[PDB]
Amino acid sequence: KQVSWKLVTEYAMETKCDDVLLLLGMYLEFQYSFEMCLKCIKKEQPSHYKYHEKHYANAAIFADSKNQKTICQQAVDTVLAKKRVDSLQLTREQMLTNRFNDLLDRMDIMFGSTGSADIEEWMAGVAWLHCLLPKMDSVVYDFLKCMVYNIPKKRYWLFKGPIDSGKTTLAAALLELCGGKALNVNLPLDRLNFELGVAIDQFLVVFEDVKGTGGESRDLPSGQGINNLDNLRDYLDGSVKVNLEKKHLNKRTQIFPPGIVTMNEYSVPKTLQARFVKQIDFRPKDYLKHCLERSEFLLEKRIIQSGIALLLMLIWYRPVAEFAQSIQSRIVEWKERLDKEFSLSVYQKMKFNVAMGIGVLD
Amino acid sequence: TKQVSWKLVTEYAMETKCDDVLLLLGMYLEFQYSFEMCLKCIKKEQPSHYKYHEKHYANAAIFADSKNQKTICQQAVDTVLAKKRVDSLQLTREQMLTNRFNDLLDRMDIMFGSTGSADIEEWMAGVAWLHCLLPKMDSVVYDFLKCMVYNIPKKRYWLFKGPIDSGKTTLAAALLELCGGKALNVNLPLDRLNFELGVAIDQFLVVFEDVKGTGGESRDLPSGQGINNLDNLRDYLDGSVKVNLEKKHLNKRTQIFPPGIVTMNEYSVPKTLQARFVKQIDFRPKDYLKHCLERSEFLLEKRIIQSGIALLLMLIWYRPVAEFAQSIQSRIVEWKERLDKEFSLSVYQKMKFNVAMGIGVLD
Amino acid sequence: KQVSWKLVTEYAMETKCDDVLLLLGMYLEFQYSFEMCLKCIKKEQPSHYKYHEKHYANAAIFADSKNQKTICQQAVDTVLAKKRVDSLQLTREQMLTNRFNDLLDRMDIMFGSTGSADIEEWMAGVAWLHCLLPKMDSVVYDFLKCMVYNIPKKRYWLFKGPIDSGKTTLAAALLELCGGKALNVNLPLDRLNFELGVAIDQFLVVFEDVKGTGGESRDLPSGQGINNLDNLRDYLDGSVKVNLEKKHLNKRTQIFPPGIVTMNEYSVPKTLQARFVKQIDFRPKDYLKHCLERSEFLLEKRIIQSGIALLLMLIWYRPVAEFAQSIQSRIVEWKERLDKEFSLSVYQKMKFNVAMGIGVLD
Amino acid sequence: KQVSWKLVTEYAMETKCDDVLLLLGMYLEFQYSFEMCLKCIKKEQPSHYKYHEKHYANAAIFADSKNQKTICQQAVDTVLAKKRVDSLQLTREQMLTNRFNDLLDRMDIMFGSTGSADIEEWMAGVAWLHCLLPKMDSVVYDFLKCMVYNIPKKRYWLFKGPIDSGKTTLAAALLELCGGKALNVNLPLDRLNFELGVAIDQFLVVFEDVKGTGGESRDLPSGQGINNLDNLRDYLDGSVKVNLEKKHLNKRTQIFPPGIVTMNEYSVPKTLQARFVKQIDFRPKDYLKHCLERSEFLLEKRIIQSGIALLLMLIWYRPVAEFAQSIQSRIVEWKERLDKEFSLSVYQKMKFNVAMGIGVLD
Amino acid sequence: TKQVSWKLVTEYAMETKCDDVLLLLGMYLEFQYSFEMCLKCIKKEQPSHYKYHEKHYANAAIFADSKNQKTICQQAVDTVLAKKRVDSLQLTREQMLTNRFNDLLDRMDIMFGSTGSADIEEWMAGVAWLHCLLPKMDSVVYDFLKCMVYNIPKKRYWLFKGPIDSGKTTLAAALLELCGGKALNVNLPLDRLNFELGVAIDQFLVVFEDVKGTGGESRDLPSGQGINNLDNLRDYLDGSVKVNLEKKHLNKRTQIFPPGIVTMNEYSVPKTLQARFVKQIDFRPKDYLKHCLERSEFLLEKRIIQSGIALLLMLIWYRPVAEFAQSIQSRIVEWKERLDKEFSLSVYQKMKFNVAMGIGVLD
Ligand SMILES: Nc1ncnc2c1ncn2[C@@H]1O[C@H](COP(=O)(O)OP(=O)(O)O)[C@@H](O)[C@H]1O
Ligand SMILES: Nc1ncnc2c1ncn2[C@@H]1O[C@H](COP(=O)(O)OP(=O)(O)O)[C@@H](O)[C@H]1O
Ligand SMILES: Nc1ncnc2c1ncn2[C@@H]1O[C@H](COP(=O)(O)OP(=O)(O)O)[C@@H](O)[C@H]1O
Ligand SMILES: Nc1ncnc2c1ncn2[C@@H]1O[C@H](COP(=O)(O)OP(=O)(O)O)[C@@H](O)[C@H]1O
Ligand SMILES: Nc1ncnc2c1ncn2[C@@H]1O[C@H](COP(=O)(O)OP(=O)(O)O)[C@@H](O)[C@H]1O
Ligand SMILES: [Mg+2]
Ligand SMILES: [Mg+2]
Ligand SMILES: [Mg+2]
Ligand SMILES: [Mg+2]
Ligand SMILES: [Mg+2]
Ligand SMILES: [Zn+2]
Ligand SMILES: [Zn+2]
Ligand SMILES: [Zn+2]
Ligand SMILES: [Zn+2]
Ligand SMILES: [Zn+2]
Repeated sequence: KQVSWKLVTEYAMETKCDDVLLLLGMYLEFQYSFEMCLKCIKKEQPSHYKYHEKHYANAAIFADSKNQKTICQQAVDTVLAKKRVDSLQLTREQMLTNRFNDLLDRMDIMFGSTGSADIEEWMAGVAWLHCLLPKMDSVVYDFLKCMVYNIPKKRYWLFKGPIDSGKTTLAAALLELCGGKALNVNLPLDRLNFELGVAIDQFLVVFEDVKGTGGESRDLPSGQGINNLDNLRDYLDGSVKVNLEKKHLNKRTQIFPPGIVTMNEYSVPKTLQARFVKQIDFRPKDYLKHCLERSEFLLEKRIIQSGIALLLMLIWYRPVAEFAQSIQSRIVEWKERLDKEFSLSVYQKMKFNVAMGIGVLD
Repeated sequence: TKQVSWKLVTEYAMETKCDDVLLLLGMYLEFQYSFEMCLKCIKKEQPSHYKYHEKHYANAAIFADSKNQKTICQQAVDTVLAKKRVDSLQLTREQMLTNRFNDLLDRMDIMFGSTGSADIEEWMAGVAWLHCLLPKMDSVVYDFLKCMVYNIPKKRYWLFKGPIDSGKTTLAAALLELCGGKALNVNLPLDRLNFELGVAIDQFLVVFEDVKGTGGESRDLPSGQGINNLDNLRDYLDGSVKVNLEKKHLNKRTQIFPPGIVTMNEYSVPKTLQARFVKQIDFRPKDYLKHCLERSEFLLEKRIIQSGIALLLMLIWYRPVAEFAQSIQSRIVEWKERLDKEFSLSVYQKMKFNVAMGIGVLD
Repeated sequence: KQVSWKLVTEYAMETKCDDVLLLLGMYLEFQYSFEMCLKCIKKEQPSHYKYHEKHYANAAIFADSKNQKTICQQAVDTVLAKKRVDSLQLTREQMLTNRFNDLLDRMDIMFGSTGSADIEEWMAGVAWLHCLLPKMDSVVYDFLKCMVYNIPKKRYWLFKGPIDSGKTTLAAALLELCGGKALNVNLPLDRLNFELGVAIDQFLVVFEDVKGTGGESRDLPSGQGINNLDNLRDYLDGSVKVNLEKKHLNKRTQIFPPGIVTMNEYSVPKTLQARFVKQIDFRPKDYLKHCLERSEFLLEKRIIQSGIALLLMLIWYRPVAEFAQSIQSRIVEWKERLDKEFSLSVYQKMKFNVAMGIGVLD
Repeated sequence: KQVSWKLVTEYAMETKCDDVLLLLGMYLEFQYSFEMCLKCIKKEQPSHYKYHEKHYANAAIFADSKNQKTICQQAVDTVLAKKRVDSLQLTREQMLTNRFNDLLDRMDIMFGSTGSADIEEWMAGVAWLHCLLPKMDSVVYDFLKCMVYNIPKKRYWLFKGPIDSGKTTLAAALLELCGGKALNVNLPLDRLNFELGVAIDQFLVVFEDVKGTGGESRDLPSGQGINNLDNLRDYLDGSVKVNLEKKHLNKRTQIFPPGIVTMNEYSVPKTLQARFVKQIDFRPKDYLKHCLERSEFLLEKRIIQSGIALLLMLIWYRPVAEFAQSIQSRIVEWKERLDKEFSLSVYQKMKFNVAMGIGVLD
Repeated sequence: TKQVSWKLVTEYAMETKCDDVLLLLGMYLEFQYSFEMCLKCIKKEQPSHYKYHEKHYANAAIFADSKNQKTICQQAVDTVLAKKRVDSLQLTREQMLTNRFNDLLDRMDIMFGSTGSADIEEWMAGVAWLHCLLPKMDSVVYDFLKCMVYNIPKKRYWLFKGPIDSGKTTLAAALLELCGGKALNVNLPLDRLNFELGVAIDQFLVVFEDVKGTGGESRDLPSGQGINNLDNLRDYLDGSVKVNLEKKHLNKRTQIFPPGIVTMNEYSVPKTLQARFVKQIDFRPKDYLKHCLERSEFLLEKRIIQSGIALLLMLIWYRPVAEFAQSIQSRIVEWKERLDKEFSLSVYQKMKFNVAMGIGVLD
């Protein structure tokens, strides 16, 4: 007779949907018969086939409702409220553990019968990424600890090196593995605020491609990013809280999230250099390039820049004791799933091919 | 019974001082589920949750089906904001600070309780480190509090000065948490300062963080307008007459600027600005302080040395019960006794000794 | 079971509340039982104790309402509406008289059995202020008459003198005595017009610390204030209405308010100097300083900066016939209370201690 | 039982009230007993005493209404709608005739038993203004015709002369006699739009005190007004319609209203000079100044800058045949009222005193 | 019957093409009063009033007491705007122009009727003056209309060029009223042009008024970016591909830029811009035109020579009924007959003679 707003809210929650139009579009697909639904039989989208049958009755009524968007907004607000709560109550590690569980759910599907991803091509991604930097898995592990501990004046890493050396690649994968936002600090000192406002409630922040002015005789463009960065000392330090706002849509005082800054070997003042407790230098590697040429899927399926590849790397290299206790049982299941499909020699072989500059799957 | 009680939601909001509509909505929705089979209540994770779930369960169940959830929460939050407005205008500075203290104490009863996740020993170690940061640290804090409460004209600002990494921000941040207030950056262009100053509206105290100035910049010290800007805010700092504070294209309020702190490196302070401070505290780097921390990482990892709770523990351990407000003097006795049952003067003195040696407080 | 919106509006009008959140927070206090109300019995706030009993019934219901904020907004709108009508229909003298009755109501409490003010400390304030300038009570009275008559070209007084000579102290007291706003015109000629918008519907305005140029030699910061004032002739003179804009919207076309300009001794053009009907020179006095050092309470309690100190001075010095007929009986009452508290000799002694720089109450 | 929104609308209309808070404030004064209403007996405000009795019943109910502001907004919109209609349907002369009738209503009261204005002091204003410019009444008459005809490229007059020569005075009086808005064109080329938007629906526009840059060695300040004016050629010409908007609150395409530009003898390019079909040069006159010194009421009561003084001047000098036929009967009544109180010699005497530099009423 | 009919208000709005909510509200409120004792209806002042008062009286009386007046009018106006949107997308350019013409004709039936206040003789005098402004003026207008209607790529823009006061704006303004459209000023900074161009959205035609350019400025001709800006708008002027038009921080619509006119003084036109025009008409000052007007002030006072109605009268007097759209060819016959009954070829030729002599058209 009348639509259950609660049920729409429950769907948005289980789906973690915070987009009102997307929620509206998805729920409306449930108004059709679940009996011969091709979308459900073909198991195309989990966000659809796992919920159609259950929501069919409510959706049928929803389809006739005259307050559809209003119902969806309240659902989306409930999702936003839960993020609000988590942001204020969960420890930093729990936030991370939650993200890991969300990625593993995504992994269960892509590497499952729902069919889509070839777990072999992803481990090849792990091999390639493990040749981009020395002791790459330790680098990731240490980065995660630095992000969780969130120590004043010891929360930012600097990714520095020539173009095409892997800075954006690794930073993008870390951003997806942890959650967070990329920010452009090169903007003028009169809009750099609406930008910093995106950090609100964010676990981490990446200051992508910060352009300087020192040594611009090396084909290096001109930007204010560096100066506009050496003036955000209180933001980077994370000692005192800062006031952040994104338009009238949201405002909040808090310690600015920790993160990374990436730049193409410019000139870094000591006043800004002091803000970074670690600087990783990336270097172009002939073999990494040649490998990719013969391992096109890595780029075509955008595997090396994905957070799932980094999580897979942690599952393979890191001891179970290093993960949060609550998620350990699950990490064990994947370590076994990975050991079930890849012999050490088989994975080592992939690393070999990468170093040799040939196809990872050769 | 078939309709949500807005008044009950307002009561929860009021009890937890919730002035965030999204936070209220999310908190209340967690009460919709049975209280008998609640993981959150059995684990005693959040007081704001487990102390209220059972009582609000029936109402939350109804709230869960309501189609006006946001509107209900908005009125509840507006009530909390209205109360804050009344209190800011009618409570005495001393009462504001006292209520502030009762709240910190509640958080302490939990974090150091059976359901707590904090280790009282590591926090007392923070008090030890902090008591080595400055001479007679507990008097510095005590005197600062009286200064902020009395808010006497011309006697409202303290200058925190010294080299980088000497403790200026660590102490100011802990004081900001102990009394409440906002941190401001006045190292901006004159035609943008107005909005930063608006951040001080209704604040108990304000900290002008890392103010920089043109001069003596030979010490690798950057140039900044911070000093000049402050030197032009006499009426704000003195607090004799009210000033117009703006925020959101409108002077949201004309008031006595709050009292506070100014943290600053080793720049040259003009005479007309130096006159604005009733006290200047000098901070100095100390080998044992750095080395001690390296062996007591928990102090920084858990943000203990910059916590208002470390300072409150310090006052409870060092100051006479009589120096606290009458209303709370009882809780202070409660904490002084539990502090003595868990820490003999022997263990504390060694902690201070280890810090002085740069060993690692706890060992 | 129905809330009376009218009763909430009546409460707002009686306490002249035009702050929606304050009104809401105050009315909500009335929902609790009053018989044993300690706020009421210890008479802590007149805004509370004079109304709780009377509004308790309506408030109990109000507490059950789902439109609390909306009820309060209509109430606040009525208060704003009355001010609008009054600004357009009251005579300037009636406006001042209303202001005086409000200060007196506040004085009845302060110096009453439940007040927290010590009338002796406030009278000591009148003594200190009467030594700040020659014929002080005449200065204040002539100023009030100037502000009330609001005659074109004869509406602005210039307060000029060194730093710390009492310019702001007196300007602040007069602002409180008559009501109005202080304005900063040292801003760029750009964002200057939004500043003038602050003067909308104000009884008077004070251009605080107007800076110029050239005086930098005698150690005086530079600013545009002087220059800007020189270009605001039509605003200052008050012969023609001017267009004022506040909140990004032309709120009103009116005769700019009359007022004061305080300055730290810069050079003033003959054209600007012509905008002032009177100039008062403030001068530092060591005994005024020494007195304060031994009469701390005058600053700690902010007495010398208060509009109340000035009203008390007018009560003590001015003949009854100089006040508006309607408040005269109320003025006569305060004169009697003052004569009761202080003999001419007791007051003369205060003025003697000030002149001697020793402590007004010695 | 329930409030009549229609009746509130009728009041706002008869009162020409387009201010919601003012409307709210005024209507709420009608909720009180009309029997012993002091405001009505004292005949203080026409907007009140002429309507209290009639609205008493509706206002009493209004006082209890829960939608007060909403009711007032609809009333104000009705007033705005009527202006909208008139603006689009009335001829230019009818617009003027309507304004004249509104001023005469104002005059009937001020010069009537409601008591307030001394018609003798106002005619003295007519005398003074008639000595400010040669053939002043013809100047006004010709200006009105130019504003009504509104001929392309022949719609703007230039008021030019030294400071204190009468430019703002006459322009202010003409602005009130016709209706219209004063605009500041000195603003930067990035806000000069929100300003021009105030002209929408306006009968006339005055570009008050336009500052140039030519000859700034004569103590003449610096401004962009002149250039920002020589770029509004299409606005001044009024040949093609222009797009005007005042924030999101209103927008409209139309021919920019005709008007006046006033400036203190700067340098006027021929590219801008061509826009003015007439330029009136104002000159300081010793006797005008001395007269005012001995005729303080003229300035104190702001009579010489009022549109009512100019209307009185037209009633005295202009033949009835020159006014719109519909208003002629009324102009005759005032010509007789004026001839009833002032002999030609009596008025001539006033003009004499002005020329002699003595009190107009001597 | 006790409730307002929104549909009836929408119908009135639709009948009068009222897309202004305030204008609709005010117009409708005038119908609330009795139609039997209506001064406005008895004086036949406004067709939009007297043609509808009686019919809407009953509904307006109810509307007058409604508490949702603005909401009702808004839906009625939204309907008129929706119709305009449909027509802009589905009517042919020829139909748009025809509807435009029927509207001008209605205004003409009234202004020159018994209830009218206009004098047909003075307006015909305007046609006479205008026919002396340019050679074969009626063909210039006729050809321009076909060009605007066909809207053929590369053949959409006419250049109006000549000294100041030669008739460029007078003609363009009359053409703007005859076909509808907006006037634009492109003499702005490149970083502000985008918004001006947005004014052209949905317009039938556009006139780039008084475009100025750097060069030959010796002729006392100011410098301007108008020329350079146009020279950089090839794709807009050509009308082969759609362009993105922005208005209100969003490309409200991607469309073929409208065709139109460019008025311009005697500046130097680059080759790449000159190529953008299919026709250039030269305007020249004429003594008799100026002197004629001085003796026929009514032409300027009533704005007759710059009126679309003067041009419509010109087409009706000079062009063969066959050159008009079929749908209206009947009304054109209606006007050609009344024009011949009021004006013999003798009176008209003298008018043109007087203009040529600079006497004063009508005498
Ligand atoms: N270390 C490397 N050596 C050779 N090629 C690389 C290396 N890192 C990345 N690439 C290739 O070059 C591209 C550069 O990617 P990116 O990480 O965005 O570079 P940058 O360091 O400029 O951010 C990648 O998409 C990848 O295909
Ligand atoms: N007196 C000190 N001597 C040595 N190290 C210190 C001292 N005070 C603080 N530190 C360490 O250096 C960091 C500097 O902290 P902070 O108080 O913010 O410095 P600053 O004085 O520049 O504001 C702290 O996080 C702490 O780990
Ligand atoms: N004439 C004076 N002589 C000595 N001290 C004064 C005098 N006037 C005020 N003071 C003291 O100095 C402070 C200066 O106040 P203020 O009126 O703001 O000075 P300014 O003239 O700069 O506006 C006062 O609070 C008071 O303590
Ligand atoms: N022609 C004049 N001769 C002498 N004094 C005048 C004259 N015109 C105006 N005044 C006086 O000087 C003031 C100047 O007024 P105003 O019209 O604003 O001058 P401006 O020409 O600068 O706009 C008036 O208020 C009036 O008292
Ligand atoms: N060809 C002409 N010769 C003489 N005067 C003219 C001519 N055309 C128009 N005029 C007069 O000069 C004014 C100039 O009008 P307009 O068409 O806007 O000029 P422009 O060619 O500069 O755009 C007209 O209002 C009219 O009274
Ligand atoms: Mg990159
Ligand atoms: Mg610091
Ligand atoms: Mg001062
Ligand atoms: Mg002037
Ligand atoms: Mg032109
Ligand atoms: Zn399905
Ligand atoms: Zn629970
Ligand atoms: Zn009470
Ligand atoms: Zn009355
Ligand atoms: Zn009618």
